[PDB]
Amino acid sequence: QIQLVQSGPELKKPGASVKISCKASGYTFTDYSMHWLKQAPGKGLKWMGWITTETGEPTYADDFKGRFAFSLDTSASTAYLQISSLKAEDTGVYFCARYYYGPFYWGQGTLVTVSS
Amino acid sequence: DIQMTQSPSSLSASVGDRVTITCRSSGNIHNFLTWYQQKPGKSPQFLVYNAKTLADGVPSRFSGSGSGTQFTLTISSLQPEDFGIYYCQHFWTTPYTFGGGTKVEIK
Amino acid sequence: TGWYTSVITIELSNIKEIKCNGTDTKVKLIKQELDKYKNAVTDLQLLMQSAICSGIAVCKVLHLEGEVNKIKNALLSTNKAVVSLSNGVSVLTFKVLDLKNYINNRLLPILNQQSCRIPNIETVIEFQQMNSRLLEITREFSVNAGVTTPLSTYMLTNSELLSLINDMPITNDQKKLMSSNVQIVRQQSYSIMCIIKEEVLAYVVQLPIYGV
Repeated sequence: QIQLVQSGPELKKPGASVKISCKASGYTFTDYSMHWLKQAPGKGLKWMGWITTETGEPTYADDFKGRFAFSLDTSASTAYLQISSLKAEDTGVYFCARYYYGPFYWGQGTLVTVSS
Repeated sequence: DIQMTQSPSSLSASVGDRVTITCRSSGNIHNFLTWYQQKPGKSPQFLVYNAKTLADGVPSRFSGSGSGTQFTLTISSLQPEDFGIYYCQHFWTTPYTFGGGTKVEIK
Repeated sequence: TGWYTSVITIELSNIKEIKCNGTDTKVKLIKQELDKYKNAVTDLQLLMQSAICSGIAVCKVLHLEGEVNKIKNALLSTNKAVVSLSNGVSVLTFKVLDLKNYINNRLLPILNQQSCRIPNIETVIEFQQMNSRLLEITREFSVNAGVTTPLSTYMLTNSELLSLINDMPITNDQKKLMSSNVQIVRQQSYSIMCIIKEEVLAYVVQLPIYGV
């Protein structure tokens, strides 16, 4: 009965910002950290990093540094993803995930569309 | 970084076939593998806990076997309700990397 | 001459305060036990925030993101399985007490998922006897500030101490010296509290290796 509810699609411009929220209801939010998983357009899946929902210190993969920052508000049980200094392949689908007994438990899809 | 690959990137089986999907790894992962079944336009649900344990709510037709640097996912008998893109992802250590993705088609 | 750091885990659930308004004594007994259990969990969490250097090194390996879920994956159907750490160190892993299984399955459905009505005093005493070990583990950890010696019965019983002797990387003649001297291999053992993360309480037990 663990549920991870995410935001909806957004349509932005190169240089704008996108604010994606991920609300985790069904467990004590402090225990499990939040993992973010970017899907490339048509390609496989990428793993950026995790944000610890107890302390708040994020860690990123070597490919996802410079423009991506994780944040959360532990009182509201939500996880935030802000993308700044946008470009034209940041497009795709973004997931928030937590550890199950082994593999991940995935949220829904918040498609990000970059126009011109 | 342990990098994973899948040999049958494009698989097209019939309605009663027994197929095998395999992965390799640049490094050694001790029986730490899971398989995701991403439907087209939805979220990927896992099927296997560790490389030899089907997940709860997953049909027993799905089964995996292997350890070290060679794994395999086996479908006992395909059914029309199961079609999508399959990814195998190690969780031994960070960063986690997924496979190339096997698009199980229908013959 | 050498230690052998095992990992002992307990499945600890987290239950919010039950909004039951019950005047029955059996409901109040279970509520008192649950308030003692939640206070034990809270006090255990409050603790975390030389012969122990070999057990602290495993406490910090479990501090990494992606090491406690692998320990859960291995025990997912076995009470005693061997796992691999990030350093390649093989550490025996043991699951002694399943308090999450009892609380989520037997207590919560008839207390908080619906209006409270408990029909049995047997489950009140049965909960009191299994939750009792958790309260004792907290009492030896809070007094001793996380490091307990000599190794007690509550941490590791005699039945589950001979299991981590026949499963050790030693000869069959060194498992004869330690299986016949259980009361001496308990005064030379330790117990280090490691973490309460992802609904799992884990502590490390350092049984000695007698190579001479």
